[PDB]
Amino acid sequence: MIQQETRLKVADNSGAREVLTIKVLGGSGRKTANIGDVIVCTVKNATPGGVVKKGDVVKAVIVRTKSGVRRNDGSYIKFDENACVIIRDDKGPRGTRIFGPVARELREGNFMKIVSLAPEVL
Amino acid sequence: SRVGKKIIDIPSDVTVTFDGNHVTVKGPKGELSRTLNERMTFKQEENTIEVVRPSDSKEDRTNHGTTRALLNNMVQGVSQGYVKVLELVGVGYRAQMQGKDLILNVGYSHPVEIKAEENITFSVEKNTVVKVEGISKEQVGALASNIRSVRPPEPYKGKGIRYQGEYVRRKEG
Amino acid sequence: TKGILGRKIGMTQVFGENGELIPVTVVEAKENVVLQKKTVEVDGYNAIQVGFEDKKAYKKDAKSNKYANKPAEGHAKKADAAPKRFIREFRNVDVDAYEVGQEVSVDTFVAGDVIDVTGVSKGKGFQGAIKRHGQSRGPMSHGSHFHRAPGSVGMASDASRVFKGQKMPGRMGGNTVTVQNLEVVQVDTENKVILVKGNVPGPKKGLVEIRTSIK
Amino acid sequence: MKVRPSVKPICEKCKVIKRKGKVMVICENPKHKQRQG
RNA sequence: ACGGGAUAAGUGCUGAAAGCAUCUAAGCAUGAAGCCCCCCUCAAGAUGAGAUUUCCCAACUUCGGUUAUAAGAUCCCUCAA
RNA sequence: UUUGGCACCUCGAUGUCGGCUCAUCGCAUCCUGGGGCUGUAGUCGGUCCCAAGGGUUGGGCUGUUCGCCCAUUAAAGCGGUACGCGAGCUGGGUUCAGAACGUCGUGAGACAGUUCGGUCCCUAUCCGUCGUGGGCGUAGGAAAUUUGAGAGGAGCUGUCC
RNA sequence: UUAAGUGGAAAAGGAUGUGGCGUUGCCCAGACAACUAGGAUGUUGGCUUAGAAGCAGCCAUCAUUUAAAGAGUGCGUAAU
Repeated sequence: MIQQETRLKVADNSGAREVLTIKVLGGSGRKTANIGDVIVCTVKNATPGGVVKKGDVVKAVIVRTKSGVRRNDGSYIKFDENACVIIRDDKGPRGTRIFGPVARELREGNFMKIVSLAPEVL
Repeated sequence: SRVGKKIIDIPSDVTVTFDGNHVTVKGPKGELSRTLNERMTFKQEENTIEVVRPSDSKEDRTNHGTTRALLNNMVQGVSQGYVKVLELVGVGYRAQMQGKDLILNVGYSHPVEIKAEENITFSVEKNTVVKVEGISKEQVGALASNIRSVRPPEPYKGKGIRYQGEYVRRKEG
Repeated sequence: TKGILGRKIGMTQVFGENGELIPVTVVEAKENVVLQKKTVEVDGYNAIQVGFEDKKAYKKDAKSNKYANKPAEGHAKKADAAPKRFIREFRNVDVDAYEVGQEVSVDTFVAGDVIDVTGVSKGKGFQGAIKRHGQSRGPMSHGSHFHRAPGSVGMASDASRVFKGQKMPGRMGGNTVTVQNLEVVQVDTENKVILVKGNVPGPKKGLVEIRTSIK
Repeated sequence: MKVRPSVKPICEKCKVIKRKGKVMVICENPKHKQRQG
């Protein structure tokens, strides 16, 4: 349940560490995003070196939220922190590695490259 | 009105049954039932329907020519009928018969169906040229316009359903 | 076609095909009978009339609604029925497929039927404009003395009055509401219950009317 | 269709009629097709 | 995101006046989230007084009217969906 | 919908700008365009009909109606409605007593040029404006079981496969 | 003798309005008829202008075929 102004840790190696969300893409008035949605965000904390630099305006996909999803069989999955992954506007990542587990519903938005690179999809 | 003064209007082999405000006209292909008017009068001499107008007003001078052309059209369509012809200019633009109805394929996701009506007969000559035959001029004109309004002619290539003698302003864009 | 009356019992859930979870309202539709046919030649509209839950026979000097009065007894005497607690009329059925006195049974609905469900909603009492309508509150700090009131209610010297239908506080609650396009999940002939996917209006043990959906 | 308070024949084949209480002009080219309003 | 009617701008067909042509004057078609018909309350307060089970009779009694006596309601009492 | 006139009430008082909350008389319309015609290839442009049927965003920046960028979205009027709404709310603006700077003034002081500080009342009645009851009715006694005229009200929009 | 709800709201241009006389001037060799039957020509002759032979724009703007027709009324036209 990610809205404007929240901070998400970045779960890849593109050089960002922290990101602040600016908009939730979608419709007019869409307030909150969750696992699988694409946000546009600023980098507030970068890693020295690295492709993406501080002050950049990127878009990301949300993997991992703290208030996670309900699935169709009435089971749920929650995580312990909100994380994201910076993407390349063709749903490819900008980094090359993904750290941490990642929800299964990323396959429904065709983020196959993210789902492959991750240590186990949950 | 020279039209209302062309009020000979001779049936060839057709009966003309006045019934007051309404006329029946029966020939080879009869059953033409029209309520014409009240202001105009008419008469049958021997084999000649004459229509008279009263009072020489403007409105009567309209309705003279109208009722005359209506009657002439009725008995002439009872005798010989009317036929309207149109043609398909397109690539893969084809139509054919489906019993009594017509089926066209003009580049949609679906073929268009034209359900035939009474007193109306289609004929697909070379799967590009269609003729409609009927006994009333209004019916063939209306159903010609209805089938040609499915695909009007194009400005650039002229593709569509056009009439047989219809000029199309071909533009070069 | 196909209506029936029930008491809403409560809500549970059921696991469907390939393990999909389905939330479910169980509705007990026990002992319906056709009390009357109304016709276009006697009443001017075709309908049937169903009573639902049977109550006790008329008893001299009884105070409550547990016992029928004489008119209710005489009405349920024309069909060979006991007096019933609730009676409603159904207009969507075909009146020729029914017989006065016959039982309307739960298995007239099959699983997969899409239904409309009518009930009277819960009931909440005098509520204000934040809960009753969707109105938004004033600031809760910065000196505000405006928290849960409605705003202005009109303009000024033009229209020196308040327009009808203005969304003020008042009594919130029990109106009749139907939901459309719910569906039957399973029908249980032995317990005489229907399972409806979804939730239906009204409190527990309150009357519901099920009809076959139109759209 | 040009809709203007001053309808005038432009080409010599444009002609002026009245349909449904309005003044129109009809040429054979559809650029000279006008209506008073 | 009903699907029916009637329609706007428009497209037509037939068709004269205006002895031709022309969507129009008479006719006939078509034509839009707009206009009118399948959710909800009142709904004889629609002070003009809509439609579908029981009960009804005095002892007199200008059967008015009095006690009555009659049909179902209430007061009161235990409550809550 | 900035000026002219006033003076045509109000010096026995008609509360001033923004903002919030709530609308809506209700109209030359941004979106959908719903449709359509062309000095309309799709994409545009332009016009017509239709519409206020329905929709018509969150932030950074001010002193205020003025603006300006960021990021979205199918899209970001018209104001009479007392520049709609303070007996519904705020008091940032302006302006009351303090104080200071520039400037003008011999001076007391002024400007409106800046600047920091600064009290906004009311139990709702003749009345007009949402919800919920008692009775004048009531025409067989009376009582338990349903009209559908409309007084009617609810308008509900749209994007990607 | 009228026909906007003018009644019960004037306006600049644009079309066809009740007509109407004061008109004025057009034809049984047949009034506007429409009908459709003739469409020309040495002759673009000339400067011939992107040729253009109704049409860069200046005519040089002459006999016709026929009861009748233009160095072609004109529709046009890259020209036909």
